[PDB]
This record gives sequence, C-alpha cells and structure tokens, in this order.
Amino acid sequence: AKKFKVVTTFTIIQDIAQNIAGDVAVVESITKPGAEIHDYQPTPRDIVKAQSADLILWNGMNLERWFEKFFESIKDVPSAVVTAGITPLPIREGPYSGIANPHAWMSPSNALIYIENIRKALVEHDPAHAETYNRNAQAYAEKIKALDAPLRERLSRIPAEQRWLVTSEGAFSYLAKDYGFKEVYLWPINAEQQGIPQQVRHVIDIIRENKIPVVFSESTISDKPAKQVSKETGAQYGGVLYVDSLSGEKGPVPTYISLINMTVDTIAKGF
Ligand SMILES: [Zn+2]
Repeated sequence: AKKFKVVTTFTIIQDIAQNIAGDVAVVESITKPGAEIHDYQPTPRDIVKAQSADLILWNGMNLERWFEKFFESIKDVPSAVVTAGITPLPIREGPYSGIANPHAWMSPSNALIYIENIRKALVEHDPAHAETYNRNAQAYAEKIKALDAPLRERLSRIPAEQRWLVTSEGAFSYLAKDYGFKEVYLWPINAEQQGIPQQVRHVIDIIRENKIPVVFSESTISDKPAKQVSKETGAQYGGVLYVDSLSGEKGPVPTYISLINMTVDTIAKGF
C-alpha cells in the first residue's frame, strides 16, 4: 500500500534521497523548486506534510533557519541531519561570520557523505528495504564519483591565477575549494541583511585589480546586483548558477547531478 514516506526540507536532498530510495519509498520536498530555502516561511500545509512522513531529512549546518521551530510542531517522526560527518567551511565575513557555510553539497566528495547519511537513516527506519537502499546508495555513489574527471576537464581551460568565481551568494565555497577557485561574492549567505551595496563596491574593486571576466547570480535570488556589477565593470554577466534549488522536473536542472554539471558548465563557458 502506502510506501515508506520521506520528507526533506529542500529539493537537493529530495533528489539525492530519491535516488537511494528507488521505487521503494517516496521522497518529497517541503520547499518547491525556485523557492528561497534559508529564510523560508513554513505554512500549515507544510506541517501536515511533514507530519505524514515516516522520516524527515534536513541539511543542518543551520541552513534551514526555520526548521527547528517548525519541527517542534511535528510529533513522533524521526529526523536525520544529512551533513553529519562533514567538516564545515566557516562563513568568512558579515553578520554570520564564523557560522558554518551550509552549502556543503556543492562538493561532490561531500555528496558521498550525504549519500551515506541518507542510506543509514533509510536502513534504520525502513529495515524491510535495507537491501534496496544499500544497493541503490552504492550505485548512486559511483555515479557521483564519476563526475570528478569530466568536471575538472571542463574547467581546465582556465589558468590558476584567473580562477576567480564571482557570485551573488557566497554559496560556492565548497565547490571553489574542490576545483581551485578563489571566491568573491556580493553577500556571504542569504539573509535579510545590510552591507550589500557597499560590498558591491568592494567586489567592483576586486574585478578591476584581477581582470575578472565574468560574474554570476543564482536561481533562488535576484539577478539585479550581479547585473549591476557587470555594468559597472568590464565583466560579463555569465548567467544563473544553481545551488539552493533544483529546477522543475522539465527544467534545465532537474537532478542533483544536473545541478553540479550545469553550474560548472556555466562557469566554464563564462570564461
Ligand atoms: Zn544559499
């Protein structure tokens, strides 16, 4: 009858977990494709959705500023933090300086740890299907491992001293570390915050000093600040990167694998 039901906070975790669950469990996201996830405002329908689950998965590293308060309304549903075991990169400036940068899934090596944590939770809370979760998790892990060679090759035309990744949210720190990019951003983490107009001027200074050719925005936030930086510098506006959300299932970024690939492909063509 009713399959084992997993509810995740946002769409990246939904897609990773659905690959591990296969056709044995149904995984749904609370947030919809395109919605801003850090300061999402949960609704009554979200409470009912989470309460209907057999297992709830969230990122932790205080990504979902809303989750802990929201979860107080949910009874008798186990939960698992899918970043357990990942070493955080700290936020480097701003009102959240020192807090973990939550965007750990942008490193495919970290995604292997996400996969293991989700496998572990599925096997613990749905032991009847442990054989399928284990098989699916190892197969999906191999798919993630296979991305490393083509991703590095795609970015190989960019010499080291020109590998500057200028985005809007500083959401790419884990990807930048993996592939040897220096990061510049218009704000360190999504939030209601001050200091964005001034940081735009500082980013402007860095674009000049380093001859950076391209700047980007992201799919759940406004492209206006990055477009302004591009007009106030030589740099081109390189388009929309994906980090905090997948697209719709018919969109360009329907899966976690497509998110990593499209983000790297878009950076590469921006150079
Ligand atoms: Zn973000």
